[PDB]
Formats: sequence, C-alpha cells, structure tokens
Amino acid sequence: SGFRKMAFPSGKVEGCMVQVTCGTTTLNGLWLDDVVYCPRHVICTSEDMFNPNYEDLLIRKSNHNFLVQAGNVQLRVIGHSMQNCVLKLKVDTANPKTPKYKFVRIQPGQTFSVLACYNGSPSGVYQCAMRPNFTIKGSFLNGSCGSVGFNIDYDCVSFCYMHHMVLPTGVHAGTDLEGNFYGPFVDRQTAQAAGTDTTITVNVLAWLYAAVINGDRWFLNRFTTTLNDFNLVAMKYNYEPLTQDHVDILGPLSAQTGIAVLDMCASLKELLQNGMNGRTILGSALLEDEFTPFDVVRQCSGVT
Amino acid sequence: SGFRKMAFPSGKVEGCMVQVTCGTTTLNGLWLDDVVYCPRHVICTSEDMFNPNYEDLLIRKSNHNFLVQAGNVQLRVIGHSMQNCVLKLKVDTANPKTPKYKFVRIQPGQTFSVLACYNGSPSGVYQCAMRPNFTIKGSFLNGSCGSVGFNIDYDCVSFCYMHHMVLPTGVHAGTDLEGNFYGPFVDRQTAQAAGTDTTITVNVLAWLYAAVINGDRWFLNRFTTTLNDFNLVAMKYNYEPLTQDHVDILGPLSAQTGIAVLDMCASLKELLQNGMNGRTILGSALLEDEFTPFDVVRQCSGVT
Ligand SMILES: *[C@H](O)[C@H](C[C@@H]1CCNC1=O)NC(=O)[C@H](CC(C)C)NC(=O)OCc1ccccc1
Ligand SMILES: *[C@H](O)[C@H](C[C@@H]1CCNC1=O)NC(=O)[C@H](CC(C)C)NC(=O)OCc1ccccc1
Repeated sequence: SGFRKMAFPSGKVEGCMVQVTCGTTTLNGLWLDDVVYCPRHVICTSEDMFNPNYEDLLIRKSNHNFLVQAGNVQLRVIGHSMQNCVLKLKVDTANPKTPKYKFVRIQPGQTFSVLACYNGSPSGVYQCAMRPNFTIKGSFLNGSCGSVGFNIDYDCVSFCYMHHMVLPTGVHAGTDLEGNFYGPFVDRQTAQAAGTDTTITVNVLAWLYAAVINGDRWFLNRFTTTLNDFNLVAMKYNYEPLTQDHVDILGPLSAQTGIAVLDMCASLKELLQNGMNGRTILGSALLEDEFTPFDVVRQCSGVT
Repeated sequence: SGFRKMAFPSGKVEGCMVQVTCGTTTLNGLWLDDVVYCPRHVICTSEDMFNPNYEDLLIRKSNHNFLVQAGNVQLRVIGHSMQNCVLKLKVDTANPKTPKYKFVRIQPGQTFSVLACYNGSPSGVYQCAMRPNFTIKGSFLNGSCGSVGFNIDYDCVSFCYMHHMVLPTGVHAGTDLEGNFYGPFVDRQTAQAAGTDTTITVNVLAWLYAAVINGDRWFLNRFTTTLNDFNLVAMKYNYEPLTQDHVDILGPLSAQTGIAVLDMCASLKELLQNGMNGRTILGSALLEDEFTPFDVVRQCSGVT
C-alpha cells in the first residue's frame, strides 16, 4: 500500500566512508579492502580547479600528503595511483567493515541510491536515476564529492557512482568507481553543459503500472495504440523512444495488472496531449520517470 | 545544489531490527537493550483481527510462543508485557548494536525517516511527515508492521513511530514507541477513516525558501500580505493556519534569503489562487509540505 521514492538501506556503505584531505581541500573517500577511492581533484587548490594538469599536480604529492581519517582514527597511506578521474590510496589496514561488493557502470534509465556525505560522515540517503543525458538530480554541497551511488542485490553492494561536480543547470555529474565519467563531462571548471534532459519512457510506464496496482486508475482510457504511433507523439514531448525490449521488460507488470503495455501507452499519450487537469497520480502532478520496472516490482512485492 | 527528499542514514537502526513470529503471524520488532518492541497484533490470527480482545488473547500466550530471530540466530524470550498497543518481549541478551536512543512522540508537521522492513530485514528507507490528521503517506505491505520511524541528532536515534495499519485511503497509521497511536485510530479491522488531510503551511513556506536558495525564484512577486489576510485565503485551500511561532521558525530562512516571511506568504497566496501554470518548483508541480524549516536548513548547510 502506497508508493514512495525509496533508497536501499545505507548501513553497509556507511562503514566504508572516510574523510580525505590534501592541502586545504577535504572530501570523502570509499574505503574497501586496503584501498581508498576518492575524486582526484582533492589535490587541486582553489586556483588549480579551472584548468588542472592532474599528472603534473600529482608529481608533487606524496603518500603523506593524503590525510585519510576513518572516524577519529588516522589511516596510514602507503601508496597512491591515479585511475582516470579517481585516486586509489593504498592504506596499511583493510577495512574490517568491507562488504561483499562489485564495481558496475550503469546504463541511462537505471536507478541507484546515493549516500550523501560530508567530512567522511554520512548525511542522508536518497534515490537517483542515471538520466538519458548522463546527469543526476541529487542534493550535493561543497565537500560532498566522493559520496557514492549504489545498489544492493541481497548481500552484495554494487557501487556505480562517485560524485564530482554540479553543472550550470543545477544537475550533477560524476564517475563510475573506475574513474570514468558518465557522459562527456570532465573534472575541470570550464564551460560545459548538460544536453537535452529527455524522459525515461519505460520508467513512466512502470510508474503508471505502480499507480494501478495501488488503486489509482482514473487515467486508464478505452484506447490502445501502436509502438510506432506512440513514439511519434512521445518524441514531440522529448520522451525517449520506446522499444520492444522496453515492452518485454514491462511484461510482468502488464500481466500482474491485466493491462497490455500498448493500452497503457495509449493512456500515457493522452496524458501527454491533455495534461493531468489538476489531478494527481500517486500524489504527483508530474509523470515520474525515476522508477524502473524492477524498482516497481521490488517495492510492490516486499523484496528485502 | 539541488534539493531532494532525503532520509537519515539507516545503519544504526538496521542493527536493531528483528523478526517476531507468534502463531502464523510474522512481523518486525525493535531490539534495544534486552527488550524487543513490536505491535501487539502479532498475537492475532487472521480471524482475531476484526474485534480483538488483546488482554484475553494474551492470556493464552507464553514466553515460548513469541519466536524472535535476529539474523539466523534465535533469541530467548524470558518475559513479556503489553504497553498500550505494543508488546515488550524481554530477552536474555542485550543487543550489542544498541545505539544511544530515545523515545519521543512527535507533533503534526514534524518529519522522520522510515526504515521499511520485512521478516526483520531492512527493505528500504524514505522520509515521512506526521500529517495534521495524524496519518503518514509511506510504503508498507503485509508483514511491514513493526518498522519504525526515527530522527538522528548526531549520535542519538530518536524513535517516534512504529507501523501498525493502512487506512481505506491508502495512508498509514501507527504508534509511538510507548504504544500510543497517533490520531484516533485503534489496532482493529473495523470501519475507521482518516480525517481532512490539511496542508502544513509552514513547511510549504520552508520549501519555497529552499527553492529560492537553489536559484528557482520565478514565483516571487512584488506583493506582501498580512498573517490574517493570508490565512483567510490559505484556509479556503485547507492549509493549516499560519501563526507567529511559525513565522518565528522561518526567521533564519527569511534572513538567509532577504525575503520577509510575509512577502513569501504573498507569493504562496498567488500560487494557490492561480496555480503553477504548468511550471515547476524544485522539480515539483505541487506545493510540497513534507520539509520542515529544520529540514531545509539541514540539507542546505551540510549537517552530518
Ligand atoms: C565536490 O564536492 C564539488 C561538488 C559541487 C559543489 C557544490 N555542489 C556540487 O555538486 N565539486 C566541485 O566543486 C567541482 C570541482 C572541479 C574539479 C570539477 N566544480 C564544480 O562543480 O563547479 C561548479 C560549482 C562549484 C561550486 C559551487 C557551485 C558550482
Ligand atoms: C501490519 O504489517 C499490517 C500493515 C498493512 C497491511 C498492508 N499495508 C499496511 O500498511 N497491518 C494490518 O494488516 C492491520 C492489522 C490490524 C490489527 C489493524 N490491518 C489493516 O491495516 O487492515 C487494512 C488492510 C489489511 C490488508 C491489506 C489492505 C488493507
């Protein structure tokens, strides 16, 4: 009953967060086994950040320049390396709280939980989606870099995001745990902008299925459509085109509800063409697109 | 940068969640020190739940009828007591993960984080507000009862909610950790309904201040108003009346932004009278009222 934007429990990740200070810059790192991962711009001063030469800046940093603190306890740095846009600080102690973990690069449309942190201390947790233009709409302040995004499949934490920067539009950009940015962005303070923020059609349809499951059906109409006809209207509205794989992925939701995917497409089309007329769906006056089909099934079936 | 509905990190609470089974009914309990707290309707069968006599049902339950499991490990129940609508199961082992904690009863308008659980295992976390009609809009399925709501002030967890039931409108009702329901509700499956779900005016104003902080200012107009004139319009819209204490509580937000509270009231009034005209504020097409003034300052200042 009810449907909410919901994050994974953050306990396994809280125990991996540390503070990393180099010079005057402080941010967060992720401590797994005997390695701390953090954004490489920790080495930049306020000035450096506009056109850094990271390799050159890194020549003048030695192991003892990276101050790593876990709680009130200092860790000893015994090595360091740059992998793309992240640093790997080898420490002399394996994190006793290291969970079963993996590093994954997610695709646009997929969702993950962000544990926002400051000074190595968890601040709060919320759910995000990797948007088609490879930005996320999170909540980050100065010092939040190194905060990570993750999913949990039972016992295993899959890290997929590390925060690096905010863009002129207020949306956020970052890397996977190998240091490769999502999107065309780079970790420097130059002119760079996001790109068209299109809507995750399949996710909206999943969310419409969630509403029906929870008894909110006012938007179901008597019509159906075709995939080709739907996309012609959807893309007038900057919706990602819907494919047969998307249809397949909504299959189980379609069967649980007895509503053909294309029938639901017909309902979405009229919502786009006519609006909500001041009504709401699952408490929203907008079509919500940051729930995947997996997300909906999860929350409507009690998976733990 | 950015503004999101955000929950406290759930780690300290994850370690307190256990599974409680009596007869055929399974739900969650909260294990603090040597006591497990859980809803008393764990003792009801499917039939009992329509007009239970809990005292009478409790006569036939002994310590060994309450199966308490922490992970894959069974706890030994050595005593039991009913306090209002919750049971206190004394166990022979103090929870080694017990945090510094307190039990508090919150007021309508205040917010807290819910850790949704099933079979004693955390499922996900999300932020809620205690609404003026003493319901919450969460995400709960069968077996979720005993999940708890909490705030964290640095090191101390303040438990304020335990889930018990869903209402015909799909909203949720529960108790504080002393077993007293919020609102007039009772833990039986009889005809009972919520009451008018009015809007937390002060919280909407806080959220409007959050938008301005994050550069979303399109809704600021050239007008001001009075508290009396504003409330005359606000209560046509089922908004809780705004008081001088509310004004005081928005003081720091008013000073950080240079916008008098009554000027912002004038902006809210025109948004109520004229709508959003299809625009959004912080990504919402609705006036959001589940952020307190404290919530906004927290998230816009990096408190950990
Ligand atoms: C790292 O913690 C930080 C996160 C930004 C700061 C405010 N909100 C965020 O999400 N990243 C940077 O400061 C970043 C550093 C370069 C090496 C990319 N630069 C950046 O995002 O610049 C834009 C900006 C900075 C400060 C305030 C507002 C916008
Ligand atoms: C306890 O886990 C459970 C939570 C309900 C079930 C579905 N979603 C919820 O939030 N509470 C009950 O089942 C409760 C038991 C009585 C002792 C109050 N009764 C209840 O909420 O009845 C309404 C209902 C039950 C089952 C499905 C849909 C509505």
